[PDB]
Amino acid sequence: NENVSARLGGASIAV
Amino acid sequence: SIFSPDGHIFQVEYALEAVKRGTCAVGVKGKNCVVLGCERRSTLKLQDTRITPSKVSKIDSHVVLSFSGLNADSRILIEKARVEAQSHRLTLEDPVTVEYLTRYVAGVQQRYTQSGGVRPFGVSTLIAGFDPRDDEPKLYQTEPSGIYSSWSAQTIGRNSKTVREFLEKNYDRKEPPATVEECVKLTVRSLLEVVQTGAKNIEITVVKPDSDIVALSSEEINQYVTQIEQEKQE
Amino acid sequence: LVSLMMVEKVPDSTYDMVGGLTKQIKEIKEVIELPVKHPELFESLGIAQPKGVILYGPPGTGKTLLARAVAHHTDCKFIRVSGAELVQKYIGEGSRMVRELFVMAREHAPSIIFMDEIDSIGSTRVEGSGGGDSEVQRTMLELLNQLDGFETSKNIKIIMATNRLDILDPALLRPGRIDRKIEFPPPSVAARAEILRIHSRKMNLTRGINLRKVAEKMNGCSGADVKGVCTEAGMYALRERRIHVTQEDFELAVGKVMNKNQETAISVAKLFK
Amino acid sequence: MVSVMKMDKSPTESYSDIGGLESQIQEIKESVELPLTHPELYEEMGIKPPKGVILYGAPGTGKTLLAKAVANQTSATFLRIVGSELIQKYLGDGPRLCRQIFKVAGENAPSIVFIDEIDAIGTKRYDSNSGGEREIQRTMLELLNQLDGFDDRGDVKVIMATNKIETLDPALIRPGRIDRKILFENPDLSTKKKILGIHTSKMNLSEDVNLETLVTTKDDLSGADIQAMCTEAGLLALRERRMQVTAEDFKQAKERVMKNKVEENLEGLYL
Amino acid sequence: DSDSSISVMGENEKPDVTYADVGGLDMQKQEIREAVELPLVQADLYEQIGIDPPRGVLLYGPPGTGKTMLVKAVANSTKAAFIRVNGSEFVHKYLGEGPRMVRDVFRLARENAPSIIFIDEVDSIATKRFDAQTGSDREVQRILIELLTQMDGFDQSTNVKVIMATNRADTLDPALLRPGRLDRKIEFPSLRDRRERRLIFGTIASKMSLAPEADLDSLIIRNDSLSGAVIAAIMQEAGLRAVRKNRYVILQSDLEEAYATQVKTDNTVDKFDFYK
Amino acid sequence: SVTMMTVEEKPDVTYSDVGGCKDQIEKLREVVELPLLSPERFATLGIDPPKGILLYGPPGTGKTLCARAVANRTDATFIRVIGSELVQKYVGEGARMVRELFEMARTKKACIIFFDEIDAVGGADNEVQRTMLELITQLDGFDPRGNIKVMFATNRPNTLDPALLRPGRIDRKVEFSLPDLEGRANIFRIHSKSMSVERGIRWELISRLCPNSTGAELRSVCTEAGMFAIRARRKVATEKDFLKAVDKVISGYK
Amino acid sequence: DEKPTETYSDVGGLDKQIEELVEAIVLPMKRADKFKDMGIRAPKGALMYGPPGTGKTLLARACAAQTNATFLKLAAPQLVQMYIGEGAKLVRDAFALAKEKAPTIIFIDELDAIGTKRFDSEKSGDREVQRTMLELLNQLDGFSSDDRVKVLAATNRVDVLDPALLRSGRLDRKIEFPLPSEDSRAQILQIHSRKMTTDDDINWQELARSTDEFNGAQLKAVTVEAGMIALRNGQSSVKHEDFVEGISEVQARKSKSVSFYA
Amino acid sequence: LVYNMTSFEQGEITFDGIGGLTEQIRELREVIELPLKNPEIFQRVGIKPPKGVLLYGPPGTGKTLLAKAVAATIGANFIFSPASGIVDKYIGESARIIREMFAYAKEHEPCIIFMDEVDAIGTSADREIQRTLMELLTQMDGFDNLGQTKIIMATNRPDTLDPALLRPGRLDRKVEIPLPNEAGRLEIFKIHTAKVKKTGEFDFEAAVKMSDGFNGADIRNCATEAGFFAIRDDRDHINPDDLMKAVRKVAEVKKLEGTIEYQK
Ligand SMILES: Nc1ncnc2c1ncn2[C@@H]1O[C@H](COP(=O)(O)OP(=O)(O)OP(=O)(O)O)[C@@H](O)[C@H]1O
Ligand SMILES: Nc1ncnc2c1ncn2[C@@H]1O[C@H](COP(=O)(O)OP(=O)(O)OP(=O)(O)O)[C@@H](O)[C@H]1O
Ligand SMILES: Nc1ncnc2c1ncn2[C@@H]1O[C@H](COP(=O)(O)OP(=O)(O)OP(=O)(O)O)[C@@H](O)[C@H]1O
Ligand SMILES: Nc1ncnc2c1ncn2[C@@H]1O[C@H](COP(=O)(O)OP(=O)(O)OP(=O)(O)O)[C@@H](O)[C@H]1O
Ligand SMILES: Nc1ncnc2c1ncn2[C@@H]1O[C@H](COP(=O)(O)OP(=O)(O)O)[C@@H](O)[C@H]1O
Ligand SMILES: Nc1ncnc2c1ncn2[C@@H]1O[C@H](COP(=O)(O)OP(=O)(O)O)[C@@H](O)[C@H]1O
Repeated sequence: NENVSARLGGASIAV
Repeated sequence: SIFSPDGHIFQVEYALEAVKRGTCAVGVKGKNCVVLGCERRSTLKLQDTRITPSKVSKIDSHVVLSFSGLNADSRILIEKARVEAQSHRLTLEDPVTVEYLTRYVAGVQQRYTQSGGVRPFGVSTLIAGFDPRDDEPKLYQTEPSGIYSSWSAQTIGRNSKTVREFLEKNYDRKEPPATVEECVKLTVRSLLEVVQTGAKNIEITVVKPDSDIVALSSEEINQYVTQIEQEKQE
Repeated sequence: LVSLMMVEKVPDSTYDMVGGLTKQIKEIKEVIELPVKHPELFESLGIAQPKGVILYGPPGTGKTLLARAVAHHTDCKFIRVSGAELVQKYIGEGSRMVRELFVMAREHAPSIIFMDEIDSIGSTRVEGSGGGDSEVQRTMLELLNQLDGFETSKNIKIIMATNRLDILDPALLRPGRIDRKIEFPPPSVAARAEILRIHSRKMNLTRGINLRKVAEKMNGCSGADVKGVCTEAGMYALRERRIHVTQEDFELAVGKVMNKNQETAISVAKLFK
Repeated sequence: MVSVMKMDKSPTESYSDIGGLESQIQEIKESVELPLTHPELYEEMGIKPPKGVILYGAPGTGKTLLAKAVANQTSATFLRIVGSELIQKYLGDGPRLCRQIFKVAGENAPSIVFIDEIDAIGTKRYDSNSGGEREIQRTMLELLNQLDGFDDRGDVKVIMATNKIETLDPALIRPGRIDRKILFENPDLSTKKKILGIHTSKMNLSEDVNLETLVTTKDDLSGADIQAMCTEAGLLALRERRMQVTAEDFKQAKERVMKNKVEENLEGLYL
Repeated sequence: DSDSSISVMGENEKPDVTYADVGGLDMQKQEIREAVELPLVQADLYEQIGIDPPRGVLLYGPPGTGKTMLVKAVANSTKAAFIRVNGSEFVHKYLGEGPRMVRDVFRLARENAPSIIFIDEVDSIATKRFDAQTGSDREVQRILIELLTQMDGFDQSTNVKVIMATNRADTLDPALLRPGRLDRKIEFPSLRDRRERRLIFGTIASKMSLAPEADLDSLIIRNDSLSGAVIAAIMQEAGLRAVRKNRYVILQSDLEEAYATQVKTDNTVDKFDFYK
Repeated sequence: SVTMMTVEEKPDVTYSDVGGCKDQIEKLREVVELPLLSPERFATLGIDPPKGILLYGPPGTGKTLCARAVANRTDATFIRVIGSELVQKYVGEGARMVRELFEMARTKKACIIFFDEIDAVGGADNEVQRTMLELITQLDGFDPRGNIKVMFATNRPNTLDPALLRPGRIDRKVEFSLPDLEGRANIFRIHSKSMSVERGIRWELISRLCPNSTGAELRSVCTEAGMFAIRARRKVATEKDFLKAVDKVISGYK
Repeated sequence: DEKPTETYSDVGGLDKQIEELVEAIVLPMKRADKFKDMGIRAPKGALMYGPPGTGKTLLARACAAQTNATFLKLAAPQLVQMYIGEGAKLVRDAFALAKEKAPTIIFIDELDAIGTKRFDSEKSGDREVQRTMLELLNQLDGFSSDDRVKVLAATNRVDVLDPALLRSGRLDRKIEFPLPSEDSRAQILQIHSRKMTTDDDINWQELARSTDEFNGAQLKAVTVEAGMIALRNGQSSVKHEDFVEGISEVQARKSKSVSFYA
Repeated sequence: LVYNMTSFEQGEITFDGIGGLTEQIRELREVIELPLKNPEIFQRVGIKPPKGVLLYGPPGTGKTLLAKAVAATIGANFIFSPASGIVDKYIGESARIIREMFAYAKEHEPCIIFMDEVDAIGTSADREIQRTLMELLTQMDGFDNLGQTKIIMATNRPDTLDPALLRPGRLDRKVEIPLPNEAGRLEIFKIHTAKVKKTGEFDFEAAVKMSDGFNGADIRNCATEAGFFAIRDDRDHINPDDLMKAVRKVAEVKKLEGTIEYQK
């Protein structure tokens, strides 16, 4: 019984 | 070159740090004598030091200079200083004082501050010598802001912090330097803390009245430095 | 995870497949060999069984191919990260694995690790641009030198590696955190001589053979070129249906290197003499 | 979380065997130890002594050696954590955990803590519009607000660390909280002085001393490598089997290791 | 293993090209099969001679020129495994999708013993060395080095040696190409091929049709700008004219305009506008 | 219900435990107390009162002392709204806090907020905005005509959409900054009122040595002089002791 | 809010750009059947942008004047708690009620900033936002059938919302809400002040010229923070300098500390 | 969900709705006759089809309208997909979405695909984005087969990029369409006067007289412009002096933001 997950992520975009 | 909001200048809160990199030198104001002393690169191999531009330089029969910091920006001043020397002897028929050219070159280091596209110097200098027809010693110190002072001893260079305070455990106003052997012992007992090598890494010079200039060998140094290399023992 | 872990299936290499390299084993085995071979001997003085070491040098060397054989003739384990696999597209995955890493070797004192590349963990700078990777270089170095690393440095030596040296964080190195480094240069000519003796073991009662007559000529950097020229030398024999081989058929194979030894075109810009 | 925290295993890092310095070190004992000796003195003139300090970096130049020496001395608890180990996938897990120390600091009046290399937490307040990484920025605010919401300071002590400050750390630190922003870097002589002041313990120098010239010519370096300098002489002893302790082969290590990290040496221009 | 990022390509769903759809190119087509098609079979000879099988290639030259035409007729004649890929999938929007997959990529090959793979193009990946200016680019080079150790780091022989297609071959981050990592590198030119233009200009004419009222191999005589990918593109257009007028097969007056109907734009002020 | 505890046992603050330049307090004291206590002063003109004291002041400044001051003065109930209890991984469950807060708050009396550090949650795959949307739903309803206010603080005013910050939300905003020497002088009197000193000396000239700086270093720097006195064994403080370290706190920083 | 509204107020601001608009709109509402007899795909709406501080909704209140009709009630509504486009669900039943009572006034708000410029910012699945805009189109589709509805929106000026509007069957026409003269901006300040005790013994007309680039958004804010100061002083009568320079100067400039003046 | 693109096809609509410059209209139809109705011809010759094409015409000249009509000729699914619309700061989000585009596309053939404003398609950032331009062009004719699914790029900035046009064997029928003359301008009113009343005379002589630079969209907007205030007359026909009261100002906004139009 679960759907409450949320994990951060990593990006690297042109400035 | 403008004003910050902290009452300072960018380019000149910077420049005087340049002189805090290079060589280190000093003079003093003896009882009846005046002296200088400066620095050299030992280990500079495949070279003959007879002809290298000495950190010392002379301006008249009776006055000398010792720069620090840069070397190029030093050579220019001696020239236009020399002019004022061997011109001031002409129009007025009397030789210079000491303060005159000091007052002069105190002004040129801001004539090369407040204009368009002109850097100040990576230079700080001092002078020394006796006025003509007098006896009292005179030495003056300089830096790019133009403020010319009269320090009884003045050093500009590396490791110079404690050197700036080393004298204050050594010098006494009412106990001035007696003679050359001690006053030069003073001249070296300061500088040697940053030497960290033998006599080859320095150059000195002295003044007495009526243009009694001398320069001393590497060997004369090895006479006296031994006496405290012998007295750095007990 | 134990996929990164060492192997019951060791490779089959050896540090006498490795001609020209003669001195370095004496200079680097002992930190990995001797006081761990004899801690009581070292503890007779017990100066510091140091932390790991490092090796720098170009490609063409087989720093890898050296590190394959050292995992033979060990008395210890030799784990592998398959460099840079440790990182993932997240944050929390970093430090836990490093936490998992040290402990995986705490249980094995006579056992060590391997990096190949630290070009991807080098020269951390941040003003908003950066990455979580910089976060992990700290904690490994933290758990390298902390209340819990010297007990590994009691148990452990390690090694890092790369091919480009001065492009990383100097704040990494407290010399003593890495107590020794070494160059793996390109070879000498005569160092190149015994190389082709290794790999061309295919001549067939032939003659007129002058193995010295090739490092006669080379000005390269790699030793692997001794194989690149050798391996395609036999290709000629492979195509022309005659298994045998000679010097000249083996020599023009450098014609493949006629590109490499001459691919570097040159500029005509005499702006300054 | 608690598991890593209570590292009560001080090494044999011997406080006062270290030969570094005094003024810094009284400054901490004054910050810490003497307050735990007769703090009535602070009550005499009515003083609230500081809430921990922060050293600076200059890596390989004595960040930590005192610290485990203090742990050898600590005479109290001692704590140890990492921010990278503190952080997780989910939201506010570590921030939910970061709170749970101060109650475990509420464990004790003898409540003190080292912290491990913050450079990935509270580094700098970029807007972090680019997703994800606001978690860090969401975490530091969970601490500093927790730090000084309403606290009698409960001996909620702290000592921090890093390798470079201006790279990061814009606003986190504040005076009173951390009044002492303090230093460690090379001494310019005293690495010559007291380092081998320690290392003269074991070794023999089985022919001479030679130390009057095994010395520093104002050579830019970090004395931490001196613990290599002792090493390779023994090795070069055993590169030629000297079971004794020489002074001659000892030459190379500075000539060998200090010679690698070359500098520009452009001082043919400030003469 | 599933590893649903690239499937076994060509079990029953494959292209249909032939070797002989090419014209000449045997100045390169010989050597490649001299290190591809035979090691399927005469592996014992490579054990008789050659400490390892010469394999690992970097095929290059200007693009839209003939490289990818050759890549896959071999795919028609492998009797073994084969994989394709878009040569910049590795630039994923977030991090880590490659390093999680590329380690699972060769995981597909080692189980699929033996096999081969290829790539579209790597012009974006070629990067010798930067100073670390931002993570925006550093996720490139870390993939490149990881590719290398994945190639000959530890696993030596059972793996497959692979290709390198591109659009240029001077930007390539060196330390990739090596006598051991590759042991081979080839290309093909663009300048005039009197030997090859003379046949490739109508090798497709066999595939095409023609009813000669005269001789139509004379545009080949007109050597100015002999290219490699146009030279079939033209009749890929010229044939659309007899049909445009219900003519059943073209005539030689139909195509000479079709040659110039591809106007060569030798006159364009975009060239005149810049320098002067 | 993690922060389900209104106020502490004893706030130890006063509006005169602060230098704080004397001017940023009045309107703040005006908005918080004059509608509260003297709405006849409001109807004396017939006004449209505000609802929030918008604010920005760099930390290490006595706004937060000033924030804890209204607590000890008014004696009413109090809160603390920070991402710890507020922001929670369970999407939507985070907004149980705001609802049980405000839906309670409308019931209660003098339960005005100090929801500081909303720069945490109120900054622009992330779900923070929907919590920020959960806020503004609550505020446009009750916003006028009440004893209640919305007064909090931050560190980064340019780090939030003003779509929330329309004029009906925090109108009479707040701005802080460092003091004059006189402001630096009267604050200095405060932390000087504990110890033994060389009584009767020229403290004010030290407040000449307060360039752009916080008061926080001044309540600090006196103790380092006592620490300097401790090592000096000075049972009573002098002038130069304050100098011997304050010269070092800034130069070590500079 | 839903009602057959009251009279349009004084036209005032922007009016030279406005008389030409009821032209555009009431005819779709008036004898567009005659247009349908003339046989034209006449529009179902247009767009009026410009910075707020304007009186946009007054023109919406002016919409039903020449033909009685009812207003709209929705404001950033589709930002829901659930998977659904619950508003977009309501938009059907709501636009169905715009289909009800063919005399009807339809004005949503912040079409831009409810609809981003190009929705690159958000992930692939936006919560059916293009689907919501698909509803808007599929509801505009049903709206394109008839002359019952008449639609318009307002937000940041242009190039801030979706570019869909280019099709003349979709939207077909745009007007702006420019910066007006200020004599009405003078009157409205009495209207702001109408709920507050004060006087007007001032020459605020030279004042109204002096300021600019302080929108009705700004000027809907000014009126109070100088009512407090004269109360903070204690005064009650309105006044020029305490409000004009007391508000218009304090915006960004303050702390007059100048010496070399005289 | 790209239904939002690919869902404007079902209702059959005439190819007659635009006269234009007919010879170009003769071009793209006859060359796309082949796959559908007379594919025998490619077999009798054995020649590959046209591997997709493009065009050029300056803005607002029925280009998308032209494309949107063809799919209803035969039963494709006309998509709508702006170039700039698929533009995200995320690196792979560019090159990931395109792969899923062809994915659903080949999931449904014989169908059709479309792009318009692709003209946007040593520095640090730019070194990754060319790969996108290097990727998709590969995905045209790199490795895979393409049965019954095609594409048009229909821009208004024909200085797009050399390499996509450098080798025009990949693409072909790199066509142009310029703006009307009276030759064009005149007949366009016939469809635009279709479903509306009018008196009956050779009134369009003013059309050739003026409008030398307008396009089809505004003249259509000019038609309805006249009809609005033509109801003050309220007559059961419409007069050509009616429109004349607004032809001026429509040019004064056609005056606004003067932009040039070269063909390449
Ligand atoms: N003396 C040698 N003995 C054995 N192999 C050698 C020798 N010199 C070169 N090689 C060859 O060099 C190759 C690898 O060397 P190189 O340094 O070029 O790459 P690498 O070390 O694998 O790369 P990296 O260190 O970046 O992972 C191996 O194939 C190996 O056979
Ligand atoms: N005064 C000193 N006496 C003896 N060793 C020193 C001294 N200063 C530095 N060192 C040496 O420096 C090394 C580490 O010093 P430092 O505390 O600066 O870094 P660290 O704490 O190991 O690094 P990190 O905190 O990143 O793990 C030790 O091996 C130590 O021998
Ligand atoms: N000999 C040939 N036989 C058949 N087709 C050819 C031949 N030479 C060139 N072509 C055609 O030219 C077109 C472009 O050439 P090709 O794609 O091979 O260049 P490339 O170097 O592979 O470019 P890229 O690597 O970017 O795909 C191909 O579609 C191919 O069909
Ligand atoms: N103007 C001031 N008046 C009174 N105290 C001050 C003043 N400036 C600084 N201080 C003192 O400095 C110390 C630290 O300041 P403070 O805790 O208010 O920072 P802060 O504003 O709370 O930071 P944050 O916004 O991060 O909470 C406090 O003890 C406070 O009394
Ligand atoms: N005659 C008037 N009566 C009432 N309000 C007016 C009048 N003229 C202008 N306004 C102002 O117009 C503004 C509405 O601008 P608008 O763009 O509708 O705001 P929003 O964009 O928030 O809907 C209000 O601030 C209001 O004070
Ligand atoms: N050649 C033409 N003949 C008749 N009408 C045209 C022609 N070109 C354009 N139009 C009209 O102009 C409008 C063009 O709009 P649209 O197709 O959306 O823009 P684009 O031309 O950029 O694709 C259509 O409403 C159409 O009726």
